[PDB]
Amino acid sequence: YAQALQSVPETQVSQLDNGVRVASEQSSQPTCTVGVWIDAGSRYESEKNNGAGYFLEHLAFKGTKNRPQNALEKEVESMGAHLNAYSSREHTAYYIKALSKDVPKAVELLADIVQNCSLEDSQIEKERDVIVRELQENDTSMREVVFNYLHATAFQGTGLAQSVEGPSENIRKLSRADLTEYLSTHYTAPRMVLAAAGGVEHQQLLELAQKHFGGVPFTYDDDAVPTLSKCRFTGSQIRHREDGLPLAHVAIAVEGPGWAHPDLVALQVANAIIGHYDRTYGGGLHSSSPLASIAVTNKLCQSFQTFSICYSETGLFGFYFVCDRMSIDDMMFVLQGQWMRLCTSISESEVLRGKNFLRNALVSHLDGTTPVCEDIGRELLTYGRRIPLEEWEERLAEVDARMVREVCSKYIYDQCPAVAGPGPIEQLPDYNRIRSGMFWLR
Amino acid sequence: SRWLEGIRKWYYNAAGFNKYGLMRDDTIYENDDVKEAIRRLPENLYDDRMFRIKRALDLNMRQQILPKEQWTKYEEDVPYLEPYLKEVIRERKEREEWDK
Amino acid sequence: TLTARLYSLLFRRTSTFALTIVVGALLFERAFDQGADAIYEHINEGKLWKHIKHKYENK
Amino acid sequence: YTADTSLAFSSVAHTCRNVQYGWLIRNLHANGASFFFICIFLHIGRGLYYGSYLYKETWNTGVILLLTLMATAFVGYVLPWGQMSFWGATVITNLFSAIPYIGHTLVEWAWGGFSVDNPTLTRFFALHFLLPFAIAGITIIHLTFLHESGSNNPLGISSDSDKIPFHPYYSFKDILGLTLMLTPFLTLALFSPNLLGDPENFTPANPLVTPPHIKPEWYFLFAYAILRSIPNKLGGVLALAASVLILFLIPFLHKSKQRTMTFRPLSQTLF
Amino acid sequence: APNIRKSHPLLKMINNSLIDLPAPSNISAWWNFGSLLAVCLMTQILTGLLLAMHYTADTSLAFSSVAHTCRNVQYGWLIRNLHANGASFFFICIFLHIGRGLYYGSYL
Amino acid sequence: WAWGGFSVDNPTLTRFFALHFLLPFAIAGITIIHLTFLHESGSNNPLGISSDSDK
Amino acid sequence: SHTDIKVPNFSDYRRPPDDYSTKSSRESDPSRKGFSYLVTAVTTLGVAY
Ligand code: HEM
Ligand code: HEM
Ligand code: HEM
Repeated sequence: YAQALQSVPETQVSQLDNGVRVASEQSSQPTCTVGVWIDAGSRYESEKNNGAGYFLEHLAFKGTKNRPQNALEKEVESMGAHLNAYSSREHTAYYIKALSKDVPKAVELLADIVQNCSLEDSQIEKERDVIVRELQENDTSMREVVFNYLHATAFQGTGLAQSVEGPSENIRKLSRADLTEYLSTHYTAPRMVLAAAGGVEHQQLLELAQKHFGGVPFTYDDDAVPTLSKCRFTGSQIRHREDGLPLAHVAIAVEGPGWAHPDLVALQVANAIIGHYDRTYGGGLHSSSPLASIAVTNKLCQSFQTFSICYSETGLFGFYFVCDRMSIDDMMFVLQGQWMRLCTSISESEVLRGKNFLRNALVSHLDGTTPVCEDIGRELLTYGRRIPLEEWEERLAEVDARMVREVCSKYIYDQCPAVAGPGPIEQLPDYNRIRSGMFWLR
Repeated sequence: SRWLEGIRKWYYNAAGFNKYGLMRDDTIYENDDVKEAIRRLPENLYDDRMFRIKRALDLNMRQQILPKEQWTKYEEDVPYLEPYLKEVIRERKEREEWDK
Repeated sequence: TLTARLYSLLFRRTSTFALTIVVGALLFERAFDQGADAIYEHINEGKLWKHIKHKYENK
Repeated sequence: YTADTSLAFSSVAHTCRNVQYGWLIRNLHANGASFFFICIFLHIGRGLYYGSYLYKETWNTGVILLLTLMATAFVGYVLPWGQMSFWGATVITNLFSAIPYIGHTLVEWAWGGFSVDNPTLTRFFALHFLLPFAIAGITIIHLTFLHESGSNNPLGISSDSDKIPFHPYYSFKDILGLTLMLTPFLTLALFSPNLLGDPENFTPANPLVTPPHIKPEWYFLFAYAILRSIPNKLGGVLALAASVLILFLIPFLHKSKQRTMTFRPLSQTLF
Repeated sequence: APNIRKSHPLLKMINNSLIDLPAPSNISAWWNFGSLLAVCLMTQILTGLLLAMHYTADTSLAFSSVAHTCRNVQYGWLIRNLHANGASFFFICIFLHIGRGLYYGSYL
Repeated sequence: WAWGGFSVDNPTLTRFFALHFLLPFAIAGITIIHLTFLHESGSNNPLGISSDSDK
Repeated sequence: SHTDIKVPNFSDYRRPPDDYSTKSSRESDPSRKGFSYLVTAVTTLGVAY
């Protein structure tokens, strides 16, 4: 095992005279996946700019000036390659998966997109109504509105509070211009990363990129990367009620440290302890995760998930459960009790497993090419370089009990949480109560 | 000589249940009739009233009212339940009668 | 940074809080009495026996 | 305390001069009686004008609470056996005398034998000791019936729309009230102890000296008044009885289509 | 509700403790003491209260206040007796009540 | 301190009388709690085996 | 659509002077809780007396 890790090939990295960082992991696999990952999200938008990046995503594929829609689509389909992508609050990306016999072709396709989207005044107007619709579909997914609302209130009044898709007004009116304005402002080499994994050999990649990414920086701005305005967390709640729904959704959380910070490992290990449930499990005997056990014994919920979603300089460490109108309270009671237990009286027997369960994730985090690429893409972009499983190992292979406590309690104990809840939530006690559910009557 | 219409308007503004933003009908005490009555009320209205009533409890909870602008004007008060409440009461008196 | 020092050291742990509610009480008692008595007695000079005492216990 | 014509008055006095902090305890108890009525009177009020009384059962028991709290406070004031204690007992008790036929025989049995004397101080003391526990008993029933329905509120319209956990909030709220109202109690209790107490009740009871102006404690006056309003001794008692018992009728005299009278300026002045 | 004996906040308390209350069929006669113990209490409190109404609690009047209660207070003698002897009925019962529980493991 | 001051004398007859008058009501109070807890479970029975079979 | 919803402004309106964006709320609140709890700590204290 340790050897298996030790024998895992290093991930080549190198920046251009441009600013783009080109990294990759050579394997053998006849297939592979390459793509660019941008240092851009909704976080970077304005009150009037917000949604661009997304409006933009829906056009990124519909063709370039160098080769219109009918073609781009035809050329990719024709080579059996897959082009897909996404955009969060601080992180966007476009990736392709082909037979590593096409690094050069893929690489070119990529560039041609992150640099020359047609932005056909005629296509735009179409996607405009496609989103407004797609948006009204994202809506009934109470599992997502809830998180949005969480962020909303959690980081109320700041860039983070804005949802990645954006208001209908913005989408109804963004101009062919604004989109261009968003592209030419954030899609710059210094903030972008060209990553890959497969049978591809670094050099052929570099050159190929160094060839199609012919960007040139004049001034110093171009060459530099602007740091964002800090986001203020706020212990608060938001309740979107409607007994009209089948069941309720709840999400509570404290502020997170941020990528850079190490503790995100100990903290990542703690969540592995409370883990997650889901009525399709087979386990009233689930190892620890009493929250799950209890959830089963007393029928506390349909499911729940522990999460340490983080950003550049902040984040959200919390949990979210889906439950029936009548078991909302106990569930919250029992869970919120686990955080305390977590940081007030944890045990080695627990952390031991915690670790293992993580390591197994940590590894399956890299199952395939597309996913690996995702790490290189991210890692660089958010951490600075790449963290080898061999490393993550140690980092989280030396977390003892006392370590979990010290930290969890450092981030959870007597902190003013941020809760959000849509659906039939009459039974969810007031803030004050969930608040004083943040300190154990030790 | 003195319009009941002049009066009614006096009392309306006198009562003051509008400074809280709620219709006349939003104040009728919920005895048996009003209970049946409200249950027949269309959903549009039910939720409308529900919010109003809660927005009023909250003002009252804060010891603060609603800005003059938002005060419901006498002539715009919508008797949303009276029609219903009425049938309920005569439906009942019909039965209170037959059973004799 | 008293307030902050305070929280960290005294008000964070349910244990610590109670413990300073006591030590805090002992000190409050002793100080609050003297002070009150003082204020009281002074507003009444030469009236209390504690004041008239000496005349008959010699003086 | 000692409940005997020959030791009562002084047992109390002794309690004040000899029993450590005895003086304070007596004061608190005496003055407390008033804090009690002032509150019970503001409690009635609130209900009378938020139509809290529409919760009949919880309200009817409340009337029983008032009657009980009275009795216990009438028979409790005799105990110190001072001029008013005695004379008050003799005049107010003798009232039943008006009740035709089975009248005299009641009073004449109520207290000892022929007049407020030892055999009644005892039964009064006993009664005084017992009733308060009955108050507490019933007070439980009161809150039970209450809890059946929610608690009423100022705007008199369904609160379901948004309730709040008692403790986090109201516990704090009430404890605040407790101090805000308990401070005057003590200021009064500690600075003007006798502010509300008849001096004539510092003279050991003496059956050969009827004081001028025999009147029950303030919290009874309003009725003492309505009592001597109608001349015909009989009717007088009835007026008295009705002055309180009318409370049982309040729920049947409610006509407003609205519960409270927040939005009822007219009746508001009437109130 | 129909019954109007199972809906009322107070009757429902009684109809659930002295009626409609599920009791085993084979209950022994030893179970008759809880009952007795309770009525034993009602009795004491009564006779006592009624007896306290003639007592004086003072070194110089106690003994005779009781004596007087017996020689002067109508049916006073009976009341004292019942109260005194009742004290015993009380313990005899409470002792048989313990017993029954000790050997039916009621204490579990 | 229990009794009066230095020996069972007047100051204790009083507090005893008082105590005597008070406690019985506390008995009744608690007696309610007793029956409450009881009622939680059924009533036990001589053969010590589940009575549910027929109450 | 929920995306169309913002949280009103409590800024100034209610927030204590150590709370206005672009500044970590956390550096300033162990101080904020310190005060409150101090007030409570004092009451328990005064009350015991
Ligand atoms: C010593 C006896 C009494 C005590 C301790 C007592 C106690 C209470 C309590 C604990 C409440 C809840 C809080 C509130 O609404 O104020 C209450 C409610 C109530 N009491 Fe009493 N009460 C007493 C006497 C009375 C009297 C005399 C009346 C009747 C004339 C009365 C009428 C009510 C009613 C109607 C409610 C209030 C319902 C509402 O408006 O929400 N109570 N009482
Ligand atoms: C004056 C106080 C007491 C009274 C009035 C009282 C009353 C009762 C009542 C009403 C019952 C129900 C009938 C029965 O099972 O006998 C009961 C049950 C019980 N009491 Fe008591 N009790 C008293 C004292 C005690 C004592 C001293 C004990 C404990 C040592 C005790 C133990 C029990 C238990 C275990 C049950 C019986 C459960 C069973 O076997 O079915 N009780 N009591
Ligand atoms: C729990 C029930 C009670 C028990 C176990 C009990 C037991 C006794 C006992 C042992 C005596 C002595 C009888 C004697 O002189 O030989 C007594 C006396 C007395 N009890 Fe109780 N008692 C009870 C309740 C009460 C209550 C509640 C009152 C009235 C409020 C009361 C008032 C007295 C009085 C005045 C005496 C003195 C008169 C006398 O002893 O004849 N008793 N009681």
